[PDB]
Amino acid sequence: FALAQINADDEFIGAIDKESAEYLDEYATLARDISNSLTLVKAAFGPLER
Amino acid sequence: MDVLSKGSLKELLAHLEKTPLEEAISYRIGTVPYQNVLISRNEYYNQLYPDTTSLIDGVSREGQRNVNGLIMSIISYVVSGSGHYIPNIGFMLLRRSILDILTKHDTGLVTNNLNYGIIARNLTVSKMNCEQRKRMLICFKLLAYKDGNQNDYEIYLNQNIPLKQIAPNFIPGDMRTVIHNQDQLAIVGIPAYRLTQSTELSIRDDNAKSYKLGYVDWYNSNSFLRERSEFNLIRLKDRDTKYGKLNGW
Amino acid sequence: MDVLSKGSLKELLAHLEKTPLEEAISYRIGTVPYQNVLISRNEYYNQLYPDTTSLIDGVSREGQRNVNGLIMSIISYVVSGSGHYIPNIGFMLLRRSILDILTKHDTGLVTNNLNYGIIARNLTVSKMNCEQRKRMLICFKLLAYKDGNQNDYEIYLNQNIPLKQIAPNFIPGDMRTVIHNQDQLAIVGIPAYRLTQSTELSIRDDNAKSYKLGYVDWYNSNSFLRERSEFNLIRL
Amino acid sequence: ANRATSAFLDNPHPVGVNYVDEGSRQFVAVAELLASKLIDSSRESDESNSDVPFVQAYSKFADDNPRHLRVKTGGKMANALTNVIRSYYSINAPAIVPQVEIDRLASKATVSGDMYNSYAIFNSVPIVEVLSPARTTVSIVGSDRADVTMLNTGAGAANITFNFGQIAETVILKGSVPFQLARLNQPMPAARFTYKLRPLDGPFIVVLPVGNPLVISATAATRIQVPLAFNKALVESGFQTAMNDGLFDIQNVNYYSSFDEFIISQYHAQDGINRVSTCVILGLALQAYDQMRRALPVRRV
Amino acid sequence: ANRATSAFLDNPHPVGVNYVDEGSRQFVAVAELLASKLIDSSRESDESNSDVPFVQAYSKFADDNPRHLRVKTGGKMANALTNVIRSYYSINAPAIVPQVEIDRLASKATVSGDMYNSYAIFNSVPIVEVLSPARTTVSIVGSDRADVTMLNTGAGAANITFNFGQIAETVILKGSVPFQLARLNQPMPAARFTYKLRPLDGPFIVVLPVGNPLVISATAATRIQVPLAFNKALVESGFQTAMNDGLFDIQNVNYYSSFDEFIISQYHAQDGINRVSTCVILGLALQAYDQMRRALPV
Amino acid sequence: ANRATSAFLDNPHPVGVNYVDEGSRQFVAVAELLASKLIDSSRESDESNSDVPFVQAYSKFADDNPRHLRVKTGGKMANALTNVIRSYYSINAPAIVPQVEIDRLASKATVSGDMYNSYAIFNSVPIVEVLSPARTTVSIVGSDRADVTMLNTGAGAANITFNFGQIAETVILKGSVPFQLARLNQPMPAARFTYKLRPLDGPFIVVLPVGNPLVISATAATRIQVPLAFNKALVESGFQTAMNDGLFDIQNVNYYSSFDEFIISQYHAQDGINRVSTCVILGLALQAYDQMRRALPV
Repeated sequence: FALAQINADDEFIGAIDKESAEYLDEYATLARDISNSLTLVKAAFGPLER
Repeated sequence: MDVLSKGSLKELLAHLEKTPLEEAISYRIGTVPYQNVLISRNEYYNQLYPDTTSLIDGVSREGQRNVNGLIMSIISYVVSGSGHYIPNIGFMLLRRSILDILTKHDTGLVTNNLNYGIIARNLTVSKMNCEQRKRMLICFKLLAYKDGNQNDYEIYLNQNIPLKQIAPNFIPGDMRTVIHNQDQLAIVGIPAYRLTQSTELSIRDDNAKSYKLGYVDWYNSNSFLRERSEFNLIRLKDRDTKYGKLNGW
Repeated sequence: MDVLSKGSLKELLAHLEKTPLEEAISYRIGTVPYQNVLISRNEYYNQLYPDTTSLIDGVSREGQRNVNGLIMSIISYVVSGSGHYIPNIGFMLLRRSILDILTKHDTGLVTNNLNYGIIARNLTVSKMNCEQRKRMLICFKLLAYKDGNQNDYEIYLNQNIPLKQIAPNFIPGDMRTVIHNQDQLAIVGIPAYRLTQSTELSIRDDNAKSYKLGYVDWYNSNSFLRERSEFNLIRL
Repeated sequence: ANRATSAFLDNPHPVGVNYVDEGSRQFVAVAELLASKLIDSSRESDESNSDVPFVQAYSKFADDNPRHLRVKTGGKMANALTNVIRSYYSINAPAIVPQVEIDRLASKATVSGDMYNSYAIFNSVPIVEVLSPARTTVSIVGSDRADVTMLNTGAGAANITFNFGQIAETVILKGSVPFQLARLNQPMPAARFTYKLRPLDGPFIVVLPVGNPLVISATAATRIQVPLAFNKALVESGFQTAMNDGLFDIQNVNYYSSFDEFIISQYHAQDGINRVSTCVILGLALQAYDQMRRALPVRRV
Repeated sequence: ANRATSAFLDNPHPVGVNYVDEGSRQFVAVAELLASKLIDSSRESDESNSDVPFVQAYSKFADDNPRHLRVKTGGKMANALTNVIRSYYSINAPAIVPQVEIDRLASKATVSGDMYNSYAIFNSVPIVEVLSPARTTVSIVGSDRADVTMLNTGAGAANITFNFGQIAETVILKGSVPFQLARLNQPMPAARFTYKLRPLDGPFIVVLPVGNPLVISATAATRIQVPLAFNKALVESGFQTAMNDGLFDIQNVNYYSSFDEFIISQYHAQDGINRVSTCVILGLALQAYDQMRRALPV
Repeated sequence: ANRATSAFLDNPHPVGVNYVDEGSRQFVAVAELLASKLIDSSRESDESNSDVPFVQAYSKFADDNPRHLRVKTGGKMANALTNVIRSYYSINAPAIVPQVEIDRLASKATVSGDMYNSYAIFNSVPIVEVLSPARTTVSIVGSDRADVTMLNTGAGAANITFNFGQIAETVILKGSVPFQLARLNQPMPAARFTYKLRPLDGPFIVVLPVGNPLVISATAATRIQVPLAFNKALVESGFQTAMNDGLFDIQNVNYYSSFDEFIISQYHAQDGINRVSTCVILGLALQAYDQMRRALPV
């Protein structure tokens, strides 16, 4: 009944959404950090025994 | 698909109670059961792929009109998901449940002369997997108890050592044995491994993967029943209860 | 690479003045031309691909030590970027630039008694494109005017109508014709957008494509590597 | 005495009796519609220099996003379509496609499996028999345009009976020289170059004078009900592709030079009304096969 | 022994060796794309009662505005398209259009020059040779449907050897009357109307009985890799127009009824795989030529 | 007419039709990957002085910690791998392993069971039949290198027919003395030591002169699609271990000297294409069996 209207016009520059494009890109940096951290811990600590 | 998703003996036996015999019949012409054919598998080879058709498949096949064919079509339904083409069965039989056909004397079918070795060869047993063989042994045991040929069931089991080891342990007349069974009889289900959409070579394998991928789609469809989220919406008859019992037994 | 990049008559003639005859010829034996061979093109066909080796393939081939072999080597260098294997040319001719061999009498080489029809047949003029045809005719005109054989050059052009249409418009002795010439002779060059790193069917087409693809990298990374060798040395 | 018949009309092999239901026809119609998008998307991808339209269309057709190394062939939809095509051609075909797969594939698009929406014209000349007298020689060559060369060595003029069947609608006859032709027990008209005949009128008698041979060229037009998506050009190409790939190499089957000759031959047989319905579904399936294989080439030379 | 061969397979003239690189192939693809837009724009101009759509399409194709007093040749693209067609047919063609013109015209649109992403079926029947004994007369008529007429005047039955080459994929062989045909060193089967054969598995022998002549009709199909935009209907129309327009009037060349005969004849040369790619590019150029000339008649 | 055949090509027994689905193929690939790490753990145990690398890898493989009390067997994975191998060899062998266990074992690693992403070269020489006249004696010996010894005792020279099948890609023939081999209906070539043949072309005729015996050595190469993790050296070692361990001891089967002979024999059956796929999966399992049993011998 009270359905608001979403404009979302100023978000797009032509057919490109800058905020969405930039937000997707920072996951590539996160992927690099995950592999870097995992390998460094494996080399520093080796097999773990409890 | 629904029959192949039954994991426990209780769930499978309950499904055979609800399902009428008409679902075991196919009404489609199919082709001859045993025939060497050349099939097309273009994902792997350019040359046509040789294979042999069998009764245990997801497709209709021609079946004999006698009681032997009717029993075989029931077993093929349980282990493969599709039955056979047996023309002009009376309406009385078609409305009866599968369990009633296998475990009741009210139906006019005579099964006393059934030979388990011949049936196991026709419904090729060297080709079935472990879960399919367990389902077949359930059907054989139900027929033996209704017929009184429990000794013939034991002699057959003693002639085949691997079948005796994996033979399900239950009494067709006691429900307490069914509840205690821990056997797993799910041909199709949610796969722990990664399941892709690629084709398979053999007719049995390609047909089985069609059921496997179909169940996953059926799992995520709206027809699937989620107990943990909609248990109050279920009818009292179909709700999961500890005291649920089969008719008689 | 440098010779194929020149796109004007002025630039081509200037380059030939600065380039010794050593660059035209090669020291690799190669293979005999005019051979029906089967080569491997796995991009397209599983079977081997037929082709015929020629002097304009871009790969060194064996050549004779007569005057014709030296001229054919020069023309191949201009149109394909690689010359032929002429054994033991001698230091006297190697130091001379290509233009002096073509347009001077001090080289000690008798370039008269040269048949342009025979040379054109050996160079497979029917297989070369417009730019390669234009470059070949430039060499012919320079040779003809130096030896006073302008009539034989005109006779050759009359017999070959397709070559007469695209004949160069310069006169070897006049500088005004060179500066005002508007011919385009660039086989390779930096292209707008890019070109796919894919093979071609013919020996000539694939070798020509390898020159175009490597021109961009050669353009950027040649000045320093050449300078390192050029420093502390005397030019031939 | 002597009897001559067309080569392509002899011994039509039985066709398949499977995948002829409403659900199966929807599967064939969906395959044709999605294969058409596959070709169109590939053309658009080339123009726009991006594989997104093709990847998006292939995902709908094959229910998977392709990997770089794995060859793209169409997945389950291609596998089902190829085997169903074999089942239509002959009874001996295995027919090994489950009903669950057919139902799932038919649900991809909202299209109807209507094989009687429109018609098509099939120009293959049926000559059931040409009966000739003892001293005359008759040879029948060709299917799209049948050239009947008849030579009268006998002493007098001979009468040769033509039987074009009853399925064809219009048959046009042309001769090297003007000739005489009329229906059974009817006056012979003047010699004319061209005759327009209704094949249902009856056996036709032609007069062969003594001397130079007379060659009669024949052309026929038959109208058969086909879906509105039917395209004869695409069906013929798919028929050739299926024949070359070896989908029709079944034992005890007849091989035809065109889908035109196939559908007419099955029409000119007992229970031919039922055979044509199956052959029409095979035609649309072959149309889907051609579009899908052209967009996804596998064979290399 | 007598030898009979197909007319269209005799002496295939060498094809041109120019304008087959990646840059030139992109030019042909661009020409086809722009020609298609030219035809579409003219139809839209007729429908909407405005010349605006046609002006835009002609401006891109010809790099100039249409004028009422001037004639619509098609611009420099029309001249280049005609010249490349001439060079493709024969190696004796001038091949005059420079590279700078080819590159400048390929940059108008962005289409890949791939010529191997699809295939087409060409229904021409290659009959390399039909060896016949004495007293037996063999005649081969036709290319799309080859009718072979044989009769023997000798006392006994004769053996006729058929060679269909090694390029065609399948050959369907229909006779007027049932006849026996078998491969070399194989038993002869019962007489039957039709035969399906792979031309690769050696020569075939047909038993010819004494009496009435036996007429055998042949149909073949061959798959050749072609671009996606290939259209046999348009290519065949362009082939006839170019022949009518004198684009193929070059000395020491052969002429063919249709394009499929041309592509199969060049395929069956000593090294035919060389010419198939050049012939395929010629086909796409003819498709562009047909669309452009129908929109801009001269 | 005397007909001589290779010993290993006769009576190929049926192979199992189980554990060939996607889930089962992933199980075998997981077993190969985890058995490889088990072997490598021994070397990583030597660089240090601890057994933690081996204990860590065993727990992943066997779902249980190693104990000094009992002999390290391999846990549930060892039993599954052993039983699956038996089902591959013969159709009479039971399919004991449940699919639920296989699915659980397949989730240990994230490998994909694609068995058609590479190829391998198999050197077994298929000689289907060697046909000789009455006076000649022909003996075929060996599989990897076929030594065919032929002696002619008649007055005149003899023609011997060689049939190498229709599966092998290339066959190289080397004779003790120069000999003449030509295909059927082709002129005899001069005497040469070495002949290179493509088996698909046709049967070959060999001329046997009267006198000293002639011995021909044949070597064949066949390409069969295999997984990328295929190691022919490891597969052959596992085959010998499985044969010694009694995994193949089952009634109504045929025994072979090497996996080279086994796969070629199955390929040359009536419907050998479907057998090769199962045989390849057996080889990958045998490769895992070799690595695992060497680390954990019983």
